[PDB]
Amino acid sequence: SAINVMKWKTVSTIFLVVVLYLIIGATVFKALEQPQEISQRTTIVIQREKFLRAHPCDQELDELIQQIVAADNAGASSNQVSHWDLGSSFFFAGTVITTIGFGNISPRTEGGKIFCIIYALLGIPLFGFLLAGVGDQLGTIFGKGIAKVEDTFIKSQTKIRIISTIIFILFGCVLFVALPAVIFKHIEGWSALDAIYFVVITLTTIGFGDYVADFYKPVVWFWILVGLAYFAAVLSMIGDWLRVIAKKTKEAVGEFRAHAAE
Amino acid sequence: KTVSTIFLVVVLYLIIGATVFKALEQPQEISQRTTIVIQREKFLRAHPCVSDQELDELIQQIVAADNAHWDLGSSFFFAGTVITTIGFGNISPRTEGGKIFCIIYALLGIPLFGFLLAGVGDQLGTIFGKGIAKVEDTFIKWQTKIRIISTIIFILFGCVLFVALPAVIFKHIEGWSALDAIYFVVITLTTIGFGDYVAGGDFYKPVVWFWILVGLAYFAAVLSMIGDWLRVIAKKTKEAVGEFRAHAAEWTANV
Ligand SMILES: CCCCCCCCCCC
Ligand SMILES: CCCCCCCCCCC
Ligand SMILES: CCCCCCCC
Ligand SMILES: CCCCCCCC
Ligand SMILES: CCCCCCCC
Ligand SMILES: [K+]
Ligand SMILES: [K+]
Ligand SMILES: [K+]
Ligand SMILES: [K+]
Ligand SMILES: [K+]
Ligand SMILES: [K+]
Repeated sequence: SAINVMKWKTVSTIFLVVVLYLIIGATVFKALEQPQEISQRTTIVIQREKFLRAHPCDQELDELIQQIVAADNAGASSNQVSHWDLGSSFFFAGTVITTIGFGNISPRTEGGKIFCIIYALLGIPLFGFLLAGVGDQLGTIFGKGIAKVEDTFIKSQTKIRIISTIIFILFGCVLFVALPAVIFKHIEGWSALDAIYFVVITLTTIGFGDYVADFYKPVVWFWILVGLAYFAAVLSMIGDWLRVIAKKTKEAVGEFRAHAAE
Repeated sequence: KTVSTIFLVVVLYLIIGATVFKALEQPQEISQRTTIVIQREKFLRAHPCVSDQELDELIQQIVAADNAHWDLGSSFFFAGTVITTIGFGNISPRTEGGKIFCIIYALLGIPLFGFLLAGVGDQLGTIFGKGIAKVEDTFIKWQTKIRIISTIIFILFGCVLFVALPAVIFKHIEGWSALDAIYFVVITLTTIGFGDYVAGGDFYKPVVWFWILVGLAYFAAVLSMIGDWLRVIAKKTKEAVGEFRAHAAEWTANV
């Protein structure tokens, strides 16, 4: 089991890198959010006691808020709109098989949960075959257009790969990031950032849910379908970049430690 | 193409799924929402002063307080959700810089985490590789069919270690139900992560993330096996329709 140690060595080193990466990330987020956290939560204590002494008609303001936060975990106008309607249950399933899972709508029935479990364990693999085919299809659609555009530059075989990938990322980021984010900004009424924030969080299959988007809805899911293929390639390229940088900082430390002051 | 045929299958699968969910949830939806109109008027009637005009104001500000933790630890767990693409959403950035950082952090963290999980998976797959090699030879001197006893051992033990036991731990600790625990486990380790249940809602919180790390490797294999069985069944039903359509009409020749 020689290489098995040569592997465990290499997983452990990656482990500590990720732990570092998270610690670095952890520090940066709480440095960027905890100020806004306190400002928003002192201004909520202001609004509490502004509504208390302006209506002393009281432990039970609380027992309203508990019932409103109990109305949080399910979403004039005493008649509301339907979450689980003909359409939102389709989009819900779409989030389940794509592993996005925004959580804006989630099952509360015990049977719905059990169904959601079985639906995912079968839907996630099934969707993978679709996305794999959609990705393969799109990658070969590119393959034709890139083969056309490279021969017009073969005025070396090696540096034209780089112009190629830049064409790829540029176009894709126009088609799959810029344009649908603009459409969301103009429709969902988001900011220039919240749109691009939504696009990434969705197509990176993270899906927090803080932002979630009858011709509009289908184009969104189909966008998600093809965009997930796009970031699949994008994230895959970034993984290669990292391997390059990782094993070329590995040679650079081998440089230093052998030279180690001349 | 074969992609178009798969496309329509998924569409059909979603339509089937769509119908089943709204049949399972929209009843509870209305029951919960008529009993909220009851509670609204019950609080209007019963507080002549907290009148109609003093209530929606508040609810909008409370649902604006739904919009919103961030301590030494929760920001670590947040980053853990970002690189694992789980993203429960229970805590999400509100600063414009935090969002921009979250974007850059994910585009770099997601690939980085994949290498870890790939190594953790490879490591765990070879740890089983030893234990399974020892349990198969005891069934050989006793073979294409021993593969099947093997995978059943795999799924059983893994479901015990990675699903049953940590769900029980959550049920005692987070005070969940027998289902909500297993519901949480799947939704987390299938990297879906709705957020309706989160173990984060100091010995406990590290073991959870490390559990997630290794469990994600487990369902990675599980979902991968399920993909193969689908590929089998898809190809087995492809031959079966070729069976029917030729035999259908072996008969059609006879006139
Ligand atoms: C507490 C009961 C939980 C039942 C879960 C059954 C899951 C069946 C999975 C079939 C693929
Ligand atoms: C619930 C059992 C059926 C699972 C899906 C079957 C997929 C068949 C694919 C045909 C190409
Ligand atoms: C953010 C840089 C991490 C460097 C890790 C050091 C191990 C070579
Ligand atoms: C199992 C539900 C879908 C069945 C489709 C059969 C493939 C043509
Ligand atoms: C305004 C944000 C631009 C997107 C950041 C890209 C980081 C590589
Ligand atoms: K994934
Ligand atoms: K999610
Ligand atoms: K995910
Ligand atoms: K939320
Ligand atoms: K997710
Ligand atoms: K979520």
